[PDB]
Amino acid sequence: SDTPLLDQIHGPKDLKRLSREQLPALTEELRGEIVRVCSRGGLHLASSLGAVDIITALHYVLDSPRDRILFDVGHQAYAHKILTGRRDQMADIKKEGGISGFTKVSESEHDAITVGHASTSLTNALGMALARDAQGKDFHVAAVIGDGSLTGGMALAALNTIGDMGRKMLIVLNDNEMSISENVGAMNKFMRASVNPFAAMGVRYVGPVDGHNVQELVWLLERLVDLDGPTILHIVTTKGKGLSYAEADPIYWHGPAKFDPATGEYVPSSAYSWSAAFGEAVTEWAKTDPRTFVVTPAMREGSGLVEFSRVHPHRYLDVGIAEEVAVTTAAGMALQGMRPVVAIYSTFLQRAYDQVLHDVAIEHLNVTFCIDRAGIVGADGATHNGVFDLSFLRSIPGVRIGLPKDAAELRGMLKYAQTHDGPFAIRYPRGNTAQVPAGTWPDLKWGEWERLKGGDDVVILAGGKALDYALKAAEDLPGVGVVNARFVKPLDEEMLREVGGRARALITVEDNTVVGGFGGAVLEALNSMNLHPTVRVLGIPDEFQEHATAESVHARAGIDAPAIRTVLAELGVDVPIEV
Amino acid sequence: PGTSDTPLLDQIHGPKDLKRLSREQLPALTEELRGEIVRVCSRGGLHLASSLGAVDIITALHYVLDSPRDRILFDVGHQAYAHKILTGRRDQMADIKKEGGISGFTKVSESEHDAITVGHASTSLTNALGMALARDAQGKDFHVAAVIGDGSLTGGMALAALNTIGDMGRKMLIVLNDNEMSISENVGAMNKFMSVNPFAAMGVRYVGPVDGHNVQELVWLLERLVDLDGPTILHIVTTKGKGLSYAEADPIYWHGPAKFDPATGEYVPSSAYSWSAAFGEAVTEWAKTDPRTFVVTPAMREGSGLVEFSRVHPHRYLDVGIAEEVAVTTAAGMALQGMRPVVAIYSTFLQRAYDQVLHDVAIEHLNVTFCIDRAGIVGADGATHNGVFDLSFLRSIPGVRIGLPKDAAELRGMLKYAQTHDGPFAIRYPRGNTAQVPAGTWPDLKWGEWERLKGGDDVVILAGGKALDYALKAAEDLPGVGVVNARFVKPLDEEMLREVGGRARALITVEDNTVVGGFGGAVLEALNSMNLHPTVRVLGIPDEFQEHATAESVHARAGIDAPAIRTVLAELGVDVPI
Ligand SMILES: Cc1ncc(C[n+]2csc(CCOP(=O)(O)OP(=O)(O)O)c2C)c(N)n1
Ligand SMILES: Cc1ncc(C[n+]2csc(CCOP(=O)(O)OP(=O)(O)O)c2C)c(N)n1
Ligand SMILES: [Mg+2]
Ligand SMILES: [Mg+2]
Repeated sequence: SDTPLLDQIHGPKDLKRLSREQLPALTEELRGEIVRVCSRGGLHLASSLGAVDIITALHYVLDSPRDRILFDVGHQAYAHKILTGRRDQMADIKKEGGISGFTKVSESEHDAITVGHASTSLTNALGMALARDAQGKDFHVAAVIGDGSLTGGMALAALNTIGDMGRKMLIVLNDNEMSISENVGAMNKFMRASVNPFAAMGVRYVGPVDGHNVQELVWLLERLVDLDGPTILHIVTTKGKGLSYAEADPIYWHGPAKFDPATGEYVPSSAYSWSAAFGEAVTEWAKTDPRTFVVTPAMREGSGLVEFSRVHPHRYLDVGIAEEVAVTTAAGMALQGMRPVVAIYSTFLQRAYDQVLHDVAIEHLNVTFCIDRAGIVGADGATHNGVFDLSFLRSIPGVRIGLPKDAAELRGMLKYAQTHDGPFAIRYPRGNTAQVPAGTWPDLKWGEWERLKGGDDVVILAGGKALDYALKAAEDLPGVGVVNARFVKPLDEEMLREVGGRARALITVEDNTVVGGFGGAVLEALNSMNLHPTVRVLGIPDEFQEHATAESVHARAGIDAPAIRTVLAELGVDVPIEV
Repeated sequence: PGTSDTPLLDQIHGPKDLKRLSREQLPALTEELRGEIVRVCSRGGLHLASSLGAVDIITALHYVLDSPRDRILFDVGHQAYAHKILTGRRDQMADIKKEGGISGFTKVSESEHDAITVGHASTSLTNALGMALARDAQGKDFHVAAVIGDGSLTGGMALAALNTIGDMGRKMLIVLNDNEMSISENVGAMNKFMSVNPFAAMGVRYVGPVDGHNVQELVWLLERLVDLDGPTILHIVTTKGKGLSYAEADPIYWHGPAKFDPATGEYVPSSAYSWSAAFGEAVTEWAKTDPRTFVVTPAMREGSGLVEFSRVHPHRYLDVGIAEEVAVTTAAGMALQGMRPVVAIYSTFLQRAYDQVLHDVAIEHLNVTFCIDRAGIVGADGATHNGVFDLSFLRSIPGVRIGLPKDAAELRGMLKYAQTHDGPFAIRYPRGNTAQVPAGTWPDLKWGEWERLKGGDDVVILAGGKALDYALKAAEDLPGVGVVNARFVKPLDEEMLREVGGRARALITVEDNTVVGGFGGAVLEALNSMNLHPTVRVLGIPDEFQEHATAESVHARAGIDAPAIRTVLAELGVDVPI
């Protein structure tokens, strides 16, 4: 029946009924299935394909859930779900109401940690190891960490604590030489005679061994697992193993775009997108500005920096999954007269809060942040919704914050930010925007925002994604004015004083948490101006958001067009119900 | 006239004057500097032992290189007193950390000789890489040298940095200042370990370990190392407190020693009962009847008041080094396993773990409790240490609760709740003291309920923790003015806030936090969504880093102290005696 072995496994107990010599076949069955799961659309094919054999060996040897198997990032864990009672739900992975794309504690007893951000497996594994010992229990603790994740400060510091404590712990290093856009770093410790790249951490080191030989992998685990103290099993795997398209092109196949398993041919997006626009703009800027230096923390592809990396190799830098290192390395360059631009997703910028505050903001350094995936990002769910931005940057003295309405306005903010003292942050969503001509570089007074639709009475203030919704909401409402509130640090105070002084009510809309964001900046402003209009604050509630499309999350959170219209109606505006 | 005992320093106004000395005279400068720092520090709360410890390499560094052209970077900066004495600031060591004076750590706008502004650890390597890359980009050849101590190296931000530094392969000298002390004894793996190179796996040259107090022999090395291609780790071994017998004998206390006389080594015993202690006492007592409690600290056992606890409960204490990120996510891991970990951390260093708190602890609403010391303005340490953002950045995290205990009984109350209810909880408290309290004090409180502390609607002041002291004083002989212990920032006391904003002429909020996105901001959001529009005055620390002064000073000029609230009260039309 194409999957004879898998058909009889509903969990790891069913798995432990197969002989070792049956496991390679199960291994093929699992690859078949993972390919079918993903041929759907945007999911993690290659990382999971590469990890099948180790996940099989682990679940064969250890008995979860008494034993705890911890996954770093969790994107490489599809076989794990398939072997733990979730085979049917893979159909809806990352879909609203379905299971999560990563391991989630809520979801299953077998999911040890809720992960999505990288490099948290080892600190968590240590936490469990310590808790175990205090309790007087004993049960295995295995962490699966990829070579890319090993690059993070968090992984590297953790080992050093792990080695000090010297507890019973299995750490499997899943080594691909691939991150997304292929690993960097004086390879973290692998890539070194041949002995122990970790000796200085006082951790036992085994391998490298062949990470696709499931039988050899069982044998090893069985012997490694009752050893005293911490161990690194270093396994070498091929990203996208068992699909020649994925194998040959490990970067595209990390997140393929709907394909036919039989051919290797995929649906090509010809979309534009903020990422590409930022791409074009910096690639163009650095052509005339020798001081511009782009740094990404492991996200060349995700941020539209491929052409940038090819057109200015001498002004590009990939610091690995090390956001802390991105930000303060930019801080260094800025101190030496450069104009560094840190390209970073909103959730990942969270990892560098202190680096922004202490290393950049104190001395008002010249670092421009271009922040991608700002607001809800959708399918990745709680771990990735870049929904805190406008709160946490806002609190930091001297850090400027703007939201471009479009590519032209992005460019302007970029030009400006690159051309004036201090840090500037510019946030934009996952989503598309229109291409503008080469050499489009408008001047804008930073902090000034613009009227877009006439109307006092009720005035909507929003920027970026929220501004679409605002402009859609007001389409046929003559009373209702809209303002492109495109700066959040500086608010446009002259404008807000004037609008808040002579309007019945105001609405603020933000693709950000409601708490301490744009809504709050306005309230604080109005309060210092001793002004008291009716204000309705729409954004994401103070609570995390499961995976869902950005459009439902917004619909349910009350910031999409229909919702703004409902709020407008509560306010007294005549809103049609429409044919 | 020249009646000094420091003939060499008397003639050195910067690195250019120092290179006039022969290399044989260096040991003599080495010793003048030593005496100079002991005299400077006998004042009070300064960084004696670390600075003495690094006297010899700082001398050798300025002798070999030449700032400003070459770039000498210092990690943390608490060890760089010699650097300040050798760079035209010898005379203002008298006022270091004082308002209006030079800063305790390296500071960029303070001297062209200060390559980075520092206060938080582990940031040196990464700025050094940045400077190196820019220099290279610009087509220049000046030296970049960083000084990092061994505790500092414990930090993920240095460890990752080495990883990127080894990858780029650029001219750079990194001196490892290894005295196997942090503030406490340094914590290990890497400390345990130290004809093989410990950094082999990161493509960085390794020289040493070498004697770090031989100034003669450190110049020799530097002269040969500094023109090599690629990055170099120079490993030196020093003695924290070198030069001062009793500092050597006890490098934990002499790290930041009280007023002392150099001749004996006798110091003023600071017999205050601080918050740190009130914490320590409370956790020690609590862990005794609760085996699920586990206290984690990121290198701050002594500062967080955990010395006794680490001795009484060795099996429920953990010191993860200068790595806040690990402190928090180790705690997540613990709580995931039915334990009840307590992360003891200064507000300012909690910033290093914002993402860990959010993603590793908040997403699954985990049983981690944060006792946050140094909440608010810490004073003399200035901008890099004032913990004035925490009410803002925690508030934004779904499910993270925040209390400010009026006092030590209330600390115990909050600690009791957090430890016996689900989800995360953060308790923040100042530098300073409260009255001791009897053993077994464990009040029951309802999390999120404020207490009224003074009668009178009309103007109501809302303050918690340290602001509360000011609020209460301000209000003294003013019968219209009521004070609420707003002992909870998240959640707020919804009902009592609606009651008070519904009835009072005006409200004042006060907070030892930035004014942006904090308690005030939270109050304003609540009133908004309750559709209540009273006059509110929001008092706090302005959206502006605060240079070194005394808390009293910073609070004076920010307008959160008593006379300042009294002024606000007059402005709202309260009758306030002149
Ligand atoms: C803190 C953080 N920054 C960036 C990312 C983006 N990211 C998601 S998966 C991935 C690659 C992880 O590399 P590796 O551990 O080698 O995974 P593998 O391709 O080997 O399966 C990255 C960089 C992330 N998940 N977390
Ligand atoms: C993020 C952070 N956490 C904690 C501190 C507190 N701290 C200041 S100095 C120091 C010890 C520094 O150790 P090391 O580099 O070995 O310097 P040494 O005392 O040996 O001179 C610590 C932990 C800090 N500066 N930054
Ligand atoms: Mg990999
Ligand atoms: Mg040291």
